[PDB]
Amino acid sequence: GRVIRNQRKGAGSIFTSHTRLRQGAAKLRTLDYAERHGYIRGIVKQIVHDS
Amino acid sequence: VNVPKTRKTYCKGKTCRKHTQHKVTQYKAGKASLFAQGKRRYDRKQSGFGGQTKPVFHKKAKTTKKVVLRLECVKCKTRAQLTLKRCKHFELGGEKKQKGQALQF
Amino acid sequence: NRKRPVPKGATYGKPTNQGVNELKYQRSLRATAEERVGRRAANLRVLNSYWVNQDSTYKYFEVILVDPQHKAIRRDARYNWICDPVHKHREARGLTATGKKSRGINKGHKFNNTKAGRRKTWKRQNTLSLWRYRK
Amino acid sequence: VKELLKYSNETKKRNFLETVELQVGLKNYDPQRDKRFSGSLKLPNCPRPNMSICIFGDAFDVDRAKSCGVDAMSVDDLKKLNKNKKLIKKLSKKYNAFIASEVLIKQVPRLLGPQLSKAGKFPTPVSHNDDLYGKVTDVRSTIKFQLKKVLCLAVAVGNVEMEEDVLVNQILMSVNFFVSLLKKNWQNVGSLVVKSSMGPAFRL
Amino acid sequence: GKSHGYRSRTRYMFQRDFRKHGAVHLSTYLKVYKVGDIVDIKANGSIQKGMPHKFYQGKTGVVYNVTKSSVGVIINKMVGNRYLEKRLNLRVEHIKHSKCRQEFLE
RNA sequence: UUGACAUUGUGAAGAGACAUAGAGGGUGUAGAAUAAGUGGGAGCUUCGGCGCCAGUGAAAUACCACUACCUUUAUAGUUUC
RNA sequence: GAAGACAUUGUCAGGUGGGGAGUUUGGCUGGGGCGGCACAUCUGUUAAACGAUAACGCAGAUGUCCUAAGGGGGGCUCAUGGAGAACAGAAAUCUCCAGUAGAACAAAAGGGUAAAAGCCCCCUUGAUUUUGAUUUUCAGUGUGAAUACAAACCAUGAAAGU
RNA sequence: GCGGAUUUAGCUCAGUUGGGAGAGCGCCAGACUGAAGAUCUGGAGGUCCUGUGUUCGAUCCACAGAAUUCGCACCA
RNA sequence: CAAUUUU
Ligand SMILES: [Zn+2]
Repeated sequence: GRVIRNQRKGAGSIFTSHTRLRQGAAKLRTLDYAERHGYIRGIVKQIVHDS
Repeated sequence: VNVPKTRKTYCKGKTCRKHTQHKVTQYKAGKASLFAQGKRRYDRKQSGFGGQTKPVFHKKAKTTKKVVLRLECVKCKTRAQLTLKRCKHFELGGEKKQKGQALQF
Repeated sequence: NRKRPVPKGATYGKPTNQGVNELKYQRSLRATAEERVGRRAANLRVLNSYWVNQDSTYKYFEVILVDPQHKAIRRDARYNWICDPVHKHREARGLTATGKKSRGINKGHKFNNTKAGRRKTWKRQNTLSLWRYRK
Repeated sequence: VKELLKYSNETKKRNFLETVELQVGLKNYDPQRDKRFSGSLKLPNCPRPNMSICIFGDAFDVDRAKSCGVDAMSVDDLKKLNKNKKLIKKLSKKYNAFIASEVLIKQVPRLLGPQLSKAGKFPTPVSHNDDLYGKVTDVRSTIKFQLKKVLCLAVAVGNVEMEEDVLVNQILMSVNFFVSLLKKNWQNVGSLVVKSSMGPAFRL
Repeated sequence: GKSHGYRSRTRYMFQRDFRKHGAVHLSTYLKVYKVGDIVDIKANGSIQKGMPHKFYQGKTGVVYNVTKSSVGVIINKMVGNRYLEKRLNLRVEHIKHSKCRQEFLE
């Protein structure tokens, strides 16, 4: 028959995400010499709503 | 049906050419073959894609299949062919059809 | 092998050529290592190749190539014949021995349907040819 | 050729310490099975004996009973009837007359075990009365089929040399090489054992 | 299906001609049949061997062959738009001499 | 999805089978025995064991080149998971 | 940093696979399906006295059975019914007497058969071998079936012959 | 068509080296109490798949065959 | 530990 509804999600047609609000890589520190043999402490500046 | 043994028929040969005395067996047609000729013209053609060239056979109607008797001889160990009629229970041993006196009641 | 392209693998024909995953590319895989080396440098004439190494993914080859313009080859008449303009892109018309045997060219009692190319012997044997006096 | 030089007739006459002679049992492995199709009959030819001491224990209606002193010595005619339950067991291989196709239920019935009258499970009787009956030193020791393995072909005594033993094991092994065909397992060619009762030998 | 056998519609064609249910009467087997004379076919129900088909009933022809206990006749038969010679082997019980053409002789 | 082969190298542990010096299981009545084996039948044995003799059992006995799957099993040898 | 000769990659081999691909989905017929098979055959009848002759006309049948229920030879006569015998009876067995088939012959219905082609006893394996001709459907193509033969060898009979 | 599996008391279950017929329920009897109703013992159990053959000794083995079977294989 | 009726 025709292609099926859960097979048209596999090509980025209109089924992609919505991206101009999602405002950052939500990923933590790239491991370094400091995070293995001591510490390096930082402050927070603000918290924001995600998208 | 009942068929008795030893069936002294007209042998042919080239040693006697008259009635010398045989013994009877039926047979089986054996394995089909590998490395024959007509089979080599089947697995040359069914190779590859496509598949199933030559017709298979589904619609069957025969009950029995015309049982046949090998008449194998004694004097020179030749044999011969014979074909009586078709038979859906072919009793080959002894079991002499006697005068049935009582009929099992 | 090669995989005929056929979107999602449905060749839309009769089943005699229906499959896709073991069709095997009737010209030689040493000969495919020149069109993707001739296009890298189109200004040089492919002489010949030879096998060198073979892992499980990459049949390595070399290809000997000659500058047809470097005038030590235009002079010095032992190899000036490749400067001739019939031999331009000498591979894809099937001329090196990589491709000679892919075309299958020798003579004998074996190679009836190919000894000048398998399209001439096709063409000369089934063109009806009629004389003006009807023989 | 598997017995040509030795191990039957040359290095057997070096270890003997019995003054009396020796009667050679045989060891060999012929595989046939419970499939009662290919039994081990057709006892072979008989050219030469193997030191008979047994004295045969039957009665005779033979045409040769007028002159039954040539090579045998047992002359009692058939009309002994009621003298066989327990008295004589000096009888393992015997002869018989052709009359005993008729009466032989009578001297069987309770003496079933120790083989003191013949029956259906070991019939001898022979009508060939010149070769087997005129050479009575021929002890007809059987190669009769038991359900696994009876290989009992003998050769000679401890006084018989090599030239006399050119014929003895070579054609009398006709049992295991005429019955043995496409049905047969092991030993289309053999794995022999050659010694009677006293000393060592070689199991190739 | 449609039944057209070999003895088809021969209910009354082969009966024993009532009040003559018996064996053959022996003035039948003594006269001889040399080739070159007219004979005709009247069927014989008591015997079975050598019997012709029901069409050759009352039809007549000449004898071309004599055998151990049978003779052979030729018969013209309409089939479409030609006639055929037909060859048929009848045992001697079916066949008599007809009195048509020895009037022509006498 | 599951096998084999190749890419694919360098060292050890053991397991089961093929494989071999081989060890050794057994229902009455009688034999002698209270019995699975295979046979010629007489002696070899410091013994006189049965003497092959009858003694009686399912085929003898003592005895052997070993005739039972020669399993119950430790061992050198193949391949081996 | 992990993972390390296993995954991965390539070739071959089974399994899974309407996710796809290609293709069919009988014929007769008082419309078509459905019911039946009248599609291959056989008996009688419809059939108008050579033959041929139709309907989803009529009443039925077959896709098997048989070493004897084949072959031969020899002895006997059946269905019934009447007269009589102890248990014996509507139904047992034994005589006598009438008895053209009114009985039996593998299987549908016709035809046929009486010192038999039926019912019993004896002897066997012609239910063999080589190849041709002929008949009915028939275009006078073929399959199937049958018929008279020729040459061999057998069986049976005492023999003619089968 | 190949390769393996089953066939019993009447229904339902099962052991037998190959030197014995294995348990319950329908039916019938008896007992135990004051009568029932459960409970107890005994009686009525067999072409024992149908055979054939084997070894000293077949309800059980070897080979063959009829009802059911599960996988596998399909060129008239 | 089995156990329930009895005009
Ligand atoms: Zn012959």
